[PDB]
Amino acid sequence: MQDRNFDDIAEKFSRNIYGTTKGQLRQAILWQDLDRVLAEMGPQKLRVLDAGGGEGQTAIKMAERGHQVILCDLSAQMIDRAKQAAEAKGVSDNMQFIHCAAQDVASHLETPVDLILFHAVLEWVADPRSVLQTLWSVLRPGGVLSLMFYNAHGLLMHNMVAGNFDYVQAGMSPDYPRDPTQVYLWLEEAGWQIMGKTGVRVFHDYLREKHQQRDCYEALLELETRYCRQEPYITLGRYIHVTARKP
Amino acid sequence: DIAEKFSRNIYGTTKGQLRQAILWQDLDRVLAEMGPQKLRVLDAGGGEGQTAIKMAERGHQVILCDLSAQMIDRAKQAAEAGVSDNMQFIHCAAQDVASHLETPVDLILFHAVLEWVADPRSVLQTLWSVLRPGGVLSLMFYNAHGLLMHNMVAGNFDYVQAGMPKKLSPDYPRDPTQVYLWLEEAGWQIMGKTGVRVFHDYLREKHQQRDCYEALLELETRYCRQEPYITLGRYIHVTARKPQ
Ligand SMILES: C[S@@+](CC[C@H](N)C(=O)[O-])C[C@H]1O[C@@H](n2cnc3c(N)ncnc32)[C@H](O)[C@@H]1O
Ligand SMILES: C[S@@+](CC[C@H](N)C(=O)[O-])C[C@H]1O[C@@H](n2cnc3c(N)ncnc32)[C@H](O)[C@@H]1O
Repeated sequence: MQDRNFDDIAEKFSRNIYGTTKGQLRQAILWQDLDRVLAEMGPQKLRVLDAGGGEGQTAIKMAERGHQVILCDLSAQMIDRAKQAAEAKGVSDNMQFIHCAAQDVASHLETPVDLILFHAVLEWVADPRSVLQTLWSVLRPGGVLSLMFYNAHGLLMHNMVAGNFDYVQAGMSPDYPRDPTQVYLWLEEAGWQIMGKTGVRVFHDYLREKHQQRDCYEALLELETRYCRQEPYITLGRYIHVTARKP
Repeated sequence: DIAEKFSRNIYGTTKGQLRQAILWQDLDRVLAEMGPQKLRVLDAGGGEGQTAIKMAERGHQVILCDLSAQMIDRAKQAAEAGVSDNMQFIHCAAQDVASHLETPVDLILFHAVLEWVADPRSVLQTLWSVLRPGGVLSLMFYNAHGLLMHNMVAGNFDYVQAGMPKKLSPDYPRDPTQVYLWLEEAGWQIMGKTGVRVFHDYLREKHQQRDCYEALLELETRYCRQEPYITLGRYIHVTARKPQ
Protein backbone atom coordinates (compact mmCIF):
# COMPACT_ATOMS: atom_id res chain seq x y z
CA MET A 1 0.00 0.00 0.00
CA GLN A 2 1.13 3.54 -0.76
CA ASP A 3 0.84 6.48 1.68
CA ARG A 4 -1.87 8.76 0.24
CA ASN A 5 -1.59 11.44 2.88
CA PHE A 6 -2.12 15.04 1.86
CA ASP A 7 1.65 15.74 1.53
CA ASP A 8 2.18 12.83 -0.99
CA ILE A 9 -0.29 13.79 -3.77
CA ALA A 10 0.84 15.86 -6.87
CA GLU A 11 -2.73 17.28 -7.08
CA LYS A 12 -2.89 18.07 -3.31
CA PHE A 13 -3.94 21.67 -3.99
CA SER A 14 -6.59 20.91 -6.56
CA ARG A 15 -10.24 20.98 -5.57
CA ASN A 16 -11.62 17.82 -4.14
CA ILE A 17 -14.50 16.15 -6.04
CA TYR A 18 -17.64 16.12 -3.90
CA GLY A 19 -19.32 13.13 -5.42
CA THR A 20 -17.95 10.07 -7.11
CA THR A 21 -15.06 10.31 -9.58
CA LYS A 22 -17.03 7.98 -11.95
CA GLY A 23 -19.85 10.49 -11.91
CA GLN A 24 -17.71 13.62 -12.16
CA LEU A 25 -15.81 12.28 -15.14
CA ARG A 26 -19.00 11.09 -16.84
CA GLN A 27 -20.47 14.56 -16.42
CA ALA A 28 -17.38 16.33 -17.68
CA ILE A 29 -17.02 14.26 -20.87
CA LEU A 30 -20.79 14.33 -21.55
CA TRP A 31 -20.94 18.11 -21.20
CA GLN A 32 -17.96 18.60 -23.54
CA ASP A 33 -20.16 16.97 -26.20
CA LEU A 34 -23.40 18.71 -25.09
CA ASP A 35 -21.76 22.16 -25.04
CA ARG A 36 -20.25 21.52 -28.51
CA VAL A 37 -23.65 20.50 -29.96
CA LEU A 38 -25.57 23.27 -28.14
CA ALA A 39 -23.20 25.87 -29.63
CA GLU A 40 -23.84 24.34 -33.09
CA MET A 41 -27.58 24.62 -32.67
CA GLY A 42 -27.41 28.38 -32.22
CA PRO A 43 -28.29 30.80 -29.40
CA GLN A 44 -32.08 30.26 -29.23
CA LYS A 45 -33.36 28.40 -26.17
CA LEU A 46 -34.51 24.85 -26.65
CA ARG A 47 -37.23 22.47 -25.65
CA VAL A 48 -35.35 19.46 -24.38
CA LEU A 49 -36.77 16.10 -23.35
CA ASP A 50 -34.75 14.05 -20.84
CA ALA A 51 -36.30 10.59 -21.11
CA GLY A 52 -35.42 8.38 -18.15
CA GLY A 53 -33.98 11.47 -16.39
CA GLY A 54 -33.74 9.86 -12.95
CA GLU A 55 -32.95 12.27 -10.09
CA GLY A 56 -32.48 14.97 -12.75
CA GLN A 57 -28.80 16.01 -12.36
CA THR A 58 -28.33 16.55 -16.18
CA ALA A 59 -31.82 17.85 -16.67
CA ILE A 60 -31.39 20.36 -13.77
CA LYS A 61 -28.14 21.60 -15.31
CA MET A 62 -29.90 21.94 -18.64
CA ALA A 63 -32.59 24.02 -16.90
CA GLU A 64 -29.82 26.21 -15.40
CA ARG A 65 -28.87 27.18 -19.00
CA GLY A 66 -32.40 28.62 -19.54
CA HIS A 67 -34.02 25.83 -21.55
CA GLN A 68 -37.46 24.34 -20.65
CA VAL A 69 -36.78 20.76 -19.57
CA ILE A 70 -39.25 17.92 -19.50
CA LEU A 71 -38.03 15.03 -17.30
CA CYS A 72 -39.75 11.66 -17.69
CA ASP A 73 -39.11 8.56 -15.63
CA LEU A 74 -40.81 5.30 -14.73
CA SER A 75 -39.96 5.68 -11.05
CA ALA A 76 -42.18 7.87 -8.96
CA GLN A 77 -39.38 7.95 -6.36
CA MET A 78 -36.96 9.30 -8.99
CA ILE A 79 -39.45 11.94 -9.94
CA ASP A 80 -39.91 13.03 -6.28
CA ARG A 81 -36.08 13.08 -5.88
CA ALA A 82 -35.85 15.18 -9.01
CA LYS A 83 -38.54 17.69 -8.00
CA GLN A 84 -36.71 18.31 -4.77
CA ALA A 85 -33.18 18.63 -6.18
CA ALA A 86 -34.73 21.05 -8.70
CA GLU A 87 -36.52 23.15 -6.07
CA ALA A 88 -33.26 23.21 -4.06
CA LYS A 89 -31.48 24.62 -7.09
CA GLY A 90 -34.33 27.11 -7.65
CA VAL A 91 -35.20 25.85 -11.11
CA SER A 92 -38.67 24.36 -10.43
CA ASP A 93 -40.13 26.99 -12.85
CA ASN A 94 -38.18 25.63 -15.83
CA MET A 95 -39.11 21.98 -15.63
CA GLN A 96 -41.84 19.41 -16.05
CA PHE A 97 -41.96 16.00 -14.39
CA ILE A 98 -43.89 13.26 -16.20
CA HIS A 99 -44.31 9.93 -14.42
CA CYS A 100 -44.35 7.44 -17.32
CA ALA A 101 -42.34 5.14 -19.55
CA ALA A 102 -40.32 6.71 -22.35
CA GLN A 103 -42.27 4.40 -24.68
CA ASP A 104 -45.46 6.28 -23.77
CA VAL A 105 -44.03 9.77 -23.52
CA ALA A 106 -45.60 10.93 -26.83
CA SER A 107 -49.10 10.99 -25.22
CA HIS A 108 -47.80 13.28 -22.48
CA LEU A 109 -46.17 15.83 -24.83
CA GLU A 110 -47.90 18.70 -26.65
CA THR A 111 -45.41 19.88 -29.31
CA PRO A 112 -42.13 18.34 -30.67
CA VAL A 113 -38.71 18.79 -29.08
CA ASP A 114 -35.34 20.18 -30.27
CA LEU A 115 -33.03 17.90 -28.29
CA ILE A 116 -33.61 14.59 -26.55
CA LEU A 117 -31.39 13.20 -23.74
CA PHE A 118 -31.56 9.41 -23.45
CA HIS A 119 -28.76 8.69 -21.04
CA ALA A 120 -28.12 5.33 -19.49
CA VAL A 121 -31.56 4.02 -20.32
CA LEU A 122 -31.11 1.98 -23.55
CA GLU A 123 -29.49 -0.87 -21.57
CA TRP A 124 -32.66 -1.05 -19.41
CA VAL A 125 -35.27 -1.53 -22.12
CA ALA A 126 -36.27 -4.72 -23.87
CA ASP A 127 -37.60 -2.79 -26.87
CA PRO A 128 -34.74 -0.54 -27.93
CA ARG A 129 -35.70 -0.10 -31.61
CA SER A 130 -39.24 0.84 -30.62
CA VAL A 131 -38.08 3.33 -28.00
CA LEU A 132 -35.72 4.90 -30.59
CA GLN A 133 -38.62 5.19 -33.06
CA THR A 134 -40.72 6.92 -30.36
CA LEU A 135 -37.90 9.33 -29.75
CA TRP A 136 -37.43 9.94 -33.45
CA SER A 137 -41.15 10.76 -33.80
CA VAL A 138 -41.22 13.45 -31.06
CA LEU A 139 -38.13 15.21 -32.33
CA ARG A 140 -38.28 17.95 -34.94
CA PRO A 141 -36.44 17.63 -38.26
CA GLY A 142 -32.89 18.97 -37.85
CA GLY A 143 -33.13 17.98 -34.15
CA VAL A 144 -30.52 16.06 -32.15
CA LEU A 145 -30.48 12.89 -30.09
CA SER A 146 -27.89 12.69 -27.33
CA LEU A 147 -27.74 8.92 -26.69
CA MET A 148 -25.47 7.55 -23.92
CA PHE A 149 -25.57 3.79 -23.54
CA TYR A 150 -23.81 1.19 -21.37
CA ASN A 151 -21.22 -0.58 -23.48
CA ALA A 152 -20.87 -4.35 -23.30
CA HIS A 153 -17.17 -4.14 -24.26
CA GLY A 154 -16.55 -1.83 -21.29
CA LEU A 155 -18.26 -4.43 -19.11
CA LEU A 156 -16.06 -7.19 -20.37
CA MET A 157 -12.87 -5.12 -20.04
CA HIS A 158 -13.81 -4.01 -16.54
CA ASN A 159 -14.37 -7.60 -15.41
CA MET A 160 -11.23 -8.96 -17.07
CA VAL A 161 -9.11 -6.22 -15.42
CA ALA A 162 -10.81 -7.02 -12.15
CA GLY A 163 -9.97 -10.73 -12.50
CA ASN A 164 -13.60 -11.84 -12.63
CA PHE A 165 -12.82 -14.60 -15.10
CA ASP A 166 -15.66 -16.92 -14.13
CA TYR A 167 -18.15 -14.13 -14.89
CA VAL A 168 -16.70 -13.28 -18.24
CA GLN A 169 -16.51 -16.96 -19.17
CA ALA A 170 -20.10 -17.78 -18.16
CA GLY A 171 -21.88 -14.41 -18.35
CA MET A 172 -25.04 -13.85 -16.23
CA SER A 173 -25.05 -4.13 -13.92
CA PRO A 174 -27.94 -3.44 -16.34
CA ASP A 175 -30.29 -5.88 -18.02
CA TYR A 176 -29.07 -5.37 -21.60
CA PRO A 177 -25.48 -4.15 -21.98
CA ARG A 178 -25.22 -2.99 -25.59
CA ASP A 179 -22.97 -3.82 -28.53
CA PRO A 180 -21.97 -0.44 -29.99
CA THR A 181 -21.99 -1.79 -33.56
CA GLN A 182 -25.66 -2.85 -33.15
CA VAL A 183 -26.62 0.52 -31.59
CA TYR A 184 -25.08 2.45 -34.48
CA LEU A 185 -26.98 0.20 -36.92
CA TRP A 186 -30.26 0.84 -35.06
CA LEU A 187 -29.67 4.55 -35.39
CA GLU A 188 -28.75 4.43 -39.04
CA GLU A 189 -31.64 2.09 -39.89
CA ALA A 190 -34.12 4.55 -38.44
CA GLY A 191 -32.55 7.34 -40.53
CA TRP A 192 -30.53 9.19 -37.92
CA GLN A 193 -27.25 10.74 -39.04
CA ILE A 194 -24.43 10.07 -36.53
CA MET A 195 -22.32 13.15 -35.84
CA GLY A 196 -20.02 11.90 -33.14
CA LYS A 197 -19.02 9.02 -30.85
CA THR A 198 -17.34 9.46 -27.49
CA GLY A 199 -16.17 6.87 -24.99
CA VAL A 200 -17.18 7.80 -21.45
CA ARG A 201 -14.58 6.54 -18.92
CA VAL A 202 -12.07 4.88 -21.25
CA PHE A 203 -9.25 4.58 -18.71
CA HIS A 204 -10.71 5.48 -15.27
CA ASP A 205 -12.29 2.14 -14.46
CA TYR A 206 -9.29 0.10 -15.54
CA LEU A 207 -6.61 1.79 -13.35
CA ARG A 208 -4.55 -0.71 -11.39
CA GLU A 209 -4.34 1.63 -8.36
CA LYS A 210 -7.89 2.81 -7.99
CA HIS A 211 -6.91 5.56 -5.55
CA GLN A 212 -5.44 7.39 -8.62
CA GLN A 213 -8.97 7.97 -9.85
CA ARG A 214 -9.26 10.62 -7.14
CA ASP A 215 -5.65 11.48 -6.38
CA CYS A 216 -4.79 12.06 -9.99
CA TYR A 217 -8.28 13.08 -11.22
CA GLU A 218 -7.23 16.17 -13.18
CA ALA A 219 -4.35 14.46 -14.97
CA LEU A 220 -6.71 11.56 -15.73
CA LEU A 221 -9.38 13.94 -17.03
CA GLU A 222 -6.91 15.58 -19.40
CA LEU A 223 -6.00 12.16 -20.91
CA GLU A 224 -9.58 10.90 -21.04
CA THR A 225 -10.47 14.14 -22.86
CA ARG A 226 -7.52 13.62 -25.27
CA TYR A 227 -8.29 10.04 -26.29
CA CYS A 228 -11.99 9.46 -25.71
CA ARG A 229 -12.98 10.29 -29.34
CA GLN A 230 -10.48 7.91 -30.99
CA GLU A 231 -10.65 4.16 -31.49
CA PRO A 232 -10.10 1.85 -29.80
CA TYR A 233 -10.81 4.05 -26.72
CA ILE A 234 -14.32 4.91 -27.80
CA THR A 235 -15.18 1.23 -27.82
CA LEU A 236 -13.56 0.69 -24.42
CA GLY A 237 -15.72 3.33 -22.78
CA ARG A 238 -17.94 2.18 -19.92
CA TYR A 239 -20.57 4.23 -21.72
CA ILE A 240 -20.62 5.56 -25.28
CA HIS A 241 -22.18 8.92 -26.01
CA VAL A 242 -23.40 9.13 -29.59
CA THR A 243 -24.82 12.41 -30.93
CA ALA A 244 -27.19 11.98 -33.78
CA ARG A 245 -29.26 14.33 -35.84
CA LYS A 246 -32.61 13.76 -37.55
CA PRO A 247 -32.43 15.21 -41.12
CA ASP B 1 0.40 -27.16 -10.64
CA ILE B 2 0.52 -30.74 -11.96
CA ALA B 3 -0.82 -29.77 -15.37
CA GLU B 4 0.82 -26.33 -15.30
CA LYS B 5 4.42 -27.39 -15.63
CA PHE B 6 3.60 -29.75 -18.47
CA SER B 7 1.72 -27.09 -20.50
CA ARG B 8 4.15 -24.17 -20.22
CA ASN B 9 7.63 -23.33 -19.08
CA ILE B 10 7.54 -22.48 -15.36
CA TYR B 11 11.07 -20.99 -15.77
CA GLY B 12 9.61 -18.59 -18.34
CA THR B 13 7.45 -15.51 -17.91
CA THR B 14 3.68 -15.55 -18.37
CA LYS B 15 4.13 -12.67 -20.85
CA GLY B 16 6.40 -14.74 -23.08
CA GLN B 17 4.40 -17.93 -22.72
CA LEU B 18 1.11 -16.24 -23.61
CA ARG B 19 2.69 -14.41 -26.55
CA GLN B 20 4.04 -17.72 -27.86
CA ALA B 21 0.76 -19.59 -27.32
CA ILE B 22 -1.36 -17.07 -29.20
CA LEU B 23 1.22 -16.66 -32.00
CA TRP B 24 1.34 -20.44 -32.48
CA GLN B 25 -2.46 -20.73 -32.65
CA ASP B 26 -2.23 -18.49 -35.71
CA LEU B 27 0.90 -20.11 -37.14
CA ASP B 28 -0.52 -23.59 -36.80
CA ARG B 29 -3.68 -22.48 -38.47
CA VAL B 30 -1.72 -20.96 -41.41
CA LEU B 31 0.58 -23.93 -41.75
CA ALA B 32 -2.41 -26.27 -42.08
CA GLU B 33 -4.14 -24.06 -44.67
CA MET B 34 -0.86 -23.98 -46.65
CA GLY B 35 -1.16 -27.75 -47.13
CA PRO B 36 0.75 -30.70 -45.73
CA GLN B 37 3.97 -30.07 -47.65
CA LYS B 38 7.09 -28.91 -45.79
CA LEU B 39 8.01 -25.23 -46.19
CA ARG B 40 10.96 -22.94 -46.72
CA VAL B 41 10.57 -20.35 -44.00
CA LEU B 42 12.56 -17.15 -43.56
CA ASP B 43 12.74 -15.77 -40.03
CA ALA B 44 13.91 -12.22 -40.65
CA GLY B 45 15.21 -10.71 -37.38
CA GLY B 46 14.83 -14.11 -35.71
CA GLY B 47 16.94 -13.24 -32.67
CA GLU B 48 17.81 -16.21 -30.44
CA GLY B 49 15.55 -18.37 -32.59
CA GLN B 50 12.82 -19.43 -30.15
CA THR B 51 10.19 -19.32 -32.81
CA ALA B 52 12.44 -20.42 -35.73
CA ILE B 53 13.32 -23.50 -33.70
CA LYS B 54 9.67 -24.35 -32.98
CA MET B 55 9.09 -24.02 -36.71
CA ALA B 56 11.98 -26.30 -37.53
CA GLU B 57 10.70 -28.74 -34.85
CA ARG B 58 7.50 -28.94 -36.97
CA GLY B 59 9.82 -30.26 -39.71
CA HIS B 60 10.19 -27.25 -42.02
CA GLN B 61 13.42 -25.80 -43.46
CA VAL B 62 14.04 -22.55 -41.56
CA ILE B 63 16.40 -19.74 -42.53
CA LEU B 64 17.19 -17.25 -39.81
CA CYS B 65 18.70 -13.84 -40.58
CA ASP B 66 19.59 -11.22 -38.07
CA LEU B 67 21.70 -8.06 -37.96
CA SER B 68 23.33 -9.12 -34.74
CA ALA B 69 26.19 -11.60 -34.86
CA GLN B 70 25.58 -12.31 -31.16
CA MET B 71 21.92 -13.29 -31.72
CA ILE B 72 22.96 -15.70 -34.41
CA ASP B 73 25.43 -17.40 -32.00
CA ARG B 74 22.65 -17.98 -29.48
CA ALA B 75 20.26 -19.26 -32.18
CA LYS B 76 22.73 -21.89 -33.43
CA GLN B 77 23.63 -22.96 -29.88
CA ALA B 78 19.96 -23.19 -28.97
CA ALA B 79 19.24 -25.02 -32.27
CA GLU B 80 21.75 -27.73 -31.38
CA ALA B 81 20.52 -28.08 -27.78
CA GLY B 82 18.77 -30.66 -31.76
CA VAL B 83 17.21 -29.25 -34.90
CA SER B 84 20.42 -27.87 -36.43
CA ASP B 85 19.79 -29.83 -39.67
CA ASN B 86 16.61 -27.92 -40.48
CA MET B 87 18.19 -24.57 -40.11
CA GLN B 88 20.37 -22.11 -41.88
CA PHE B 89 21.81 -18.87 -40.50
CA ILE B 90 22.56 -15.52 -42.21
CA HIS B 91 24.22 -12.50 -40.64
CA CYS B 92 22.65 -9.51 -42.42
CA ALA B 93 19.89 -6.87 -42.36
CA ALA B 94 16.51 -8.07 -43.62
CA GLN B 95 16.88 -5.27 -46.20
CA ASP B 96 19.87 -7.11 -47.64
CA VAL B 97 18.52 -10.67 -47.51
CA ALA B 98 17.71 -11.37 -51.21
CA SER B 99 21.32 -11.86 -52.36
CA HIS B 100 21.77 -14.44 -49.63
CA LEU B 101 18.78 -16.57 -50.80
CA GLU B 102 19.13 -19.22 -53.52
CA THR B 103 15.38 -19.27 -54.25
CA PRO B 104 12.15 -17.65 -53.03
CA VAL B 105 10.52 -18.66 -49.72
CA ASP B 106 6.99 -19.88 -48.85
CA LEU B 107 6.54 -18.15 -45.45
CA ILE B 108 8.18 -15.20 -43.79
CA LEU B 109 8.23 -14.52 -40.04
CA PHE B 110 8.91 -10.91 -39.15
CA HIS B 111 8.27 -10.80 -35.42
CA ALA B 112 8.94 -7.88 -33.16
CA VAL B 113 11.14 -6.13 -35.70
CA LEU B 114 8.95 -3.53 -37.42
CA GLU B 115 8.93 -1.28 -34.41
CA TRP B 116 12.74 -1.05 -34.53
CA VAL B 117 13.34 -0.01 -38.10
CA ALA B 118 13.44 3.46 -39.57
CA ASP B 119 12.31 2.19 -42.99
CA PRO B 120 9.38 -0.11 -42.30
CA ARG B 121 7.74 0.25 -45.69
CA SER B 122 10.97 -0.46 -47.50
CA VAL B 123 11.68 -3.54 -45.38
CA LEU B 124 8.15 -4.91 -46.00
CA GLN B 125 8.78 -4.49 -49.73
CA THR B 126 12.03 -6.46 -49.52
CA LEU B 127 10.17 -9.27 -47.73
CA TRP B 128 7.54 -9.24 -50.50
CA SER B 129 10.33 -9.47 -53.04
CA VAL B 130 11.75 -12.73 -51.66
CA LEU B 131 8.40 -14.40 -51.14
CA ARG B 132 6.77 -16.60 -53.75
CA PRO B 133 3.37 -15.68 -55.26
CA GLY B 134 0.81 -17.23 -52.92
CA GLY B 135 3.25 -17.05 -49.99
CA VAL B 136 2.49 -15.72 -46.56
CA LEU B 137 3.84 -13.08 -44.29
CA SER B 138 3.48 -13.55 -40.52
CA LEU B 139 3.97 -10.01 -39.17
CA MET B 140 3.99 -9.30 -35.39
CA PHE B 141 4.50 -5.72 -34.38
CA TYR B 142 4.59 -3.80 -31.11
CA ASN B 143 1.33 -1.87 -30.83
CA ALA B 144 1.25 1.79 -29.84
CA HIS B 145 -2.24 1.39 -28.37
CA GLY B 146 -1.23 -1.45 -26.14
CA LEU B 147 1.69 0.66 -24.94
CA LEU B 148 -0.65 3.56 -24.17
CA MET B 149 -3.15 1.40 -22.34
CA HIS B 150 -0.40 -0.37 -20.38
CA ASN B 151 0.92 3.00 -19.21
CA MET B 152 -2.49 4.37 -18.37
CA VAL B 153 -3.42 1.29 -16.37
CA ALA B 154 -0.09 1.59 -14.54
CA GLY B 155 -0.78 5.25 -13.66
CA ASN B 156 2.09 6.64 -15.73
CA PHE B 157 0.03 9.68 -16.70
CA ASP B 158 2.88 12.14 -17.16
CA TYR B 159 4.59 9.75 -19.54
CA VAL B 160 1.44 9.36 -21.65
CA GLN B 161 0.79 13.10 -21.51
CA ALA B 162 4.26 13.68 -22.98
CA GLY B 163 3.55 11.28 -25.82
CA MET B 164 5.64 8.37 -24.52
CA PRO B 165 9.05 9.58 -25.80
CA LYS B 166 11.58 6.70 -25.87
CA LYS B 167 13.27 6.49 -22.45
CA LEU B 168 13.54 -2.81 -24.11
CA SER B 169 11.94 0.37 -25.51
CA PRO B 170 11.33 0.04 -29.22
CA ASP B 171 11.90 3.33 -31.02
CA TYR B 172 8.75 3.11 -33.11
CA PRO B 173 5.66 1.39 -31.69
CA ARG B 174 3.21 1.10 -34.55
CA ASP B 175 -0.33 2.24 -35.22
CA PRO B 176 -2.20 -0.84 -36.48
CA THR B 177 -4.47 1.23 -38.73
CA GLN B 178 -1.35 2.53 -40.43
CA VAL B 179 0.33 -0.90 -40.68
CA TYR B 180 -2.76 -2.36 -42.33
CA LEU B 181 -2.75 0.46 -44.85
CA TRP B 182 0.92 -0.08 -45.55
CA LEU B 183 0.25 -3.78 -46.27
CA GLU B 184 -2.80 -3.11 -48.42
CA GLU B 185 -1.25 -0.35 -50.49
CA ALA B 186 1.69 -2.60 -51.20
CA GLY B 187 -0.60 -5.38 -52.50
CA TRP B 188 -0.78 -7.80 -49.59
CA GLN B 189 -4.10 -9.53 -48.87
CA ILE B 190 -4.75 -9.45 -45.16
CA MET B 191 -5.92 -12.86 -43.93
CA GLY B 192 -6.11 -12.38 -40.14
CA LYS B 193 -5.49 -9.94 -37.28
CA THR B 194 -4.84 -11.08 -33.76
CA GLY B 195 -4.10 -9.14 -30.56
CA VAL B 196 -1.24 -10.69 -28.56
CA ARG B 197 -1.83 -10.16 -24.81
CA VAL B 198 -5.12 -8.23 -24.90
CA PHE B 199 -5.92 -8.60 -21.15
CA HIS B 200 -2.81 -10.02 -19.43
CA ASP B 201 -0.81 -6.85 -18.99
CA TYR B 202 -3.78 -4.88 -17.71
CA LEU B 203 -4.89 -7.11 -14.84
CA ARG B 204 -5.30 -5.21 -11.64
CA GLU B 205 -3.95 -8.15 -9.52
CA LYS B 206 -0.85 -9.13 -11.44
CA HIS B 207 -0.51 -12.37 -9.45
CA GLN B 208 -3.47 -13.59 -11.50
CA GLN B 209 -1.28 -13.77 -14.59
CA ARG B 210 0.34 -16.85 -13.09
CA ASP B 211 -2.30 -18.01 -10.62
CA CYS B 212 -5.06 -18.02 -13.25
CA TYR B 213 -2.92 -18.54 -16.33
CA GLU B 214 -4.97 -21.28 -17.98
CA ALA B 215 -8.28 -19.39 -17.48
CA LEU B 216 -6.63 -16.24 -18.81
CA LEU B 217 -5.28 -18.10 -21.81
CA GLU B 218 -8.81 -19.28 -22.57
CA LEU B 219 -10.25 -15.77 -22.41
CA GLU B 220 -7.42 -14.31 -24.45
CA THR B 221 -7.93 -17.08 -27.06
CA ARG B 222 -11.65 -16.28 -27.25
CA TYR B 223 -11.48 -12.51 -27.61
CA CYS B 224 -8.14 -11.67 -29.17
CA ARG B 225 -9.39 -11.83 -32.78
CA GLN B 226 -12.20 -9.33 -32.49
CA GLU B 227 -12.34 -5.57 -31.98
CA PRO B 228 -11.63 -3.74 -29.78
CA TYR B 229 -9.48 -6.37 -28.19
CA ILE B 230 -7.22 -6.88 -31.19
CA THR B 231 -6.29 -3.19 -30.93
CA LEU B 232 -5.42 -3.56 -27.24
CA GLY B 233 -2.86 -6.28 -27.86
CA ARG B 234 0.66 -5.54 -26.73
CA TYR B 235 1.58 -6.91 -30.08
CA ILE B 236 -0.62 -7.47 -33.12
CA HIS B 237 -0.02 -10.50 -35.35
CA VAL B 238 -1.15 -9.98 -38.90
CA THR B 239 -1.11 -12.73 -41.47
CA ALA B 240 -1.03 -11.60 -45.07
CA ARG B 241 -0.82 -13.27 -48.45
CA LYS B 242 1.13 -12.25 -51.53
CA PRO B 243 -1.47 -12.80 -54.31
CA GLN B 244 -1.06 -15.80 -56.62
C1 LIG C 1 -29.35 4.27 -14.38
S1 LIG C 1 -30.53 5.46 -14.44
C2 LIG C 1 -29.99 6.81 -15.30
C3 LIG C 1 -30.59 8.14 -14.78
C4 LIG C 1 -30.19 9.45 -15.46
N1 LIG C 1 -30.63 9.57 -16.83
C5 LIG C 1 -28.70 9.63 -15.41
O1 LIG C 1 -28.10 9.86 -16.49
O2 LIG C 1 -28.16 9.52 -14.31
C6 LIG C 1 -31.80 4.87 -15.36
C7 LIG C 1 -33.13 5.58 -15.07
O3 LIG C 1 -34.05 5.16 -16.06
C8 LIG C 1 -35.31 4.88 -15.39
N2 LIG C 1 -35.97 3.97 -16.33
C9 LIG C 1 -35.70 2.65 -16.56
N3 LIG C 1 -36.47 2.19 -17.61
C10 LIG C 1 -37.16 3.25 -18.10
C11 LIG C 1 -38.17 3.48 -19.16
N4 LIG C 1 -38.58 2.46 -19.95
N5 LIG C 1 -38.71 4.72 -19.31
C12 LIG C 1 -38.30 5.75 -18.52
N6 LIG C 1 -37.45 5.59 -17.51
C13 LIG C 1 -36.81 4.41 -17.28
C14 LIG C 1 -34.96 4.37 -14.01
O4 LIG C 1 -36.04 4.47 -13.02
C15 LIG C 1 -33.73 5.22 -13.70
O5 LIG C 1 -34.08 6.41 -12.94
C1 LIG D 1 13.07 -7.92 -30.20
S1 LIG D 1 13.89 -8.90 -31.27
C2 LIG D 1 12.85 -10.14 -31.78
C3 LIG D 1 13.47 -11.54 -31.98
C4 LIG D 1 12.48 -12.61 -32.51
N1 LIG D 1 11.96 -12.31 -33.85
C5 LIG D 1 11.34 -12.78 -31.56
O1 LIG D 1 10.16 -12.79 -31.97
O2 LIG D 1 11.60 -12.94 -30.35
C6 LIG D 1 14.31 -8.01 -32.62
C7 LIG D 1 15.41 -8.70 -33.43
O3 LIG D 1 15.50 -8.13 -34.74
C8 LIG D 1 16.91 -7.95 -35.06
N2 LIG D 1 16.89 -6.88 -36.06
C9 LIG D 1 16.58 -5.58 -35.83
N3 LIG D 1 16.58 -4.89 -36.97
C10 LIG D 1 16.84 -5.78 -37.96
C11 LIG D 1 16.96 -5.68 -39.41
N4 LIG D 1 16.80 -4.51 -40.02
N5 LIG D 1 17.28 -6.80 -40.10
C12 LIG D 1 17.48 -7.94 -39.45
N6 LIG D 1 17.36 -8.13 -38.13
C13 LIG D 1 17.06 -7.07 -37.35
C14 LIG D 1 17.57 -7.67 -33.74
O4 LIG D 1 19.00 -7.97 -33.66
C15 LIG D 1 16.80 -8.57 -32.81
O5 LIG D 1 17.42 -9.88 -32.71
